[PDB]
Amino acid sequence: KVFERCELARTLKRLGMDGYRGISLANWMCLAKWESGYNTRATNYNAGDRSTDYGIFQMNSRYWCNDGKTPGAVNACHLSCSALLQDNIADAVACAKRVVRDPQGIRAWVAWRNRCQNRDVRQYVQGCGV
Repeated sequence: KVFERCELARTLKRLGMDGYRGISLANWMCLAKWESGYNTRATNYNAGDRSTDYGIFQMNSRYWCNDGKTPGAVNACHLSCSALLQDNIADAVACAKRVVRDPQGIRAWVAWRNRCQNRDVRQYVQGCGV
């Protein structure tokens, strides 16, 4: 499913993401935008290390979910990577919460550093009623 901006914003707020571990909703929106374009079925194979990024937040199979074919991988979210390709984003959100419970926080995603950090991210939630 490809979410429309405000639809996703309202969905994330309902799932308790606003302010989760100090991360504002606008930051989560900026992250989803740059990671997948708000697309839940987005996947990207990293030929250099044989891992794959899955879903709306593009979580890596080496650490967050199990896909079986990734060498020396762990599954911190205790989920099959297939769970991160559903139209319903409940599992992906539960896993995102887990990622930020680590010390790096939102910085765990390099795209957040490049496209969201120290920027005016208000545009991502403007007019959405959140």
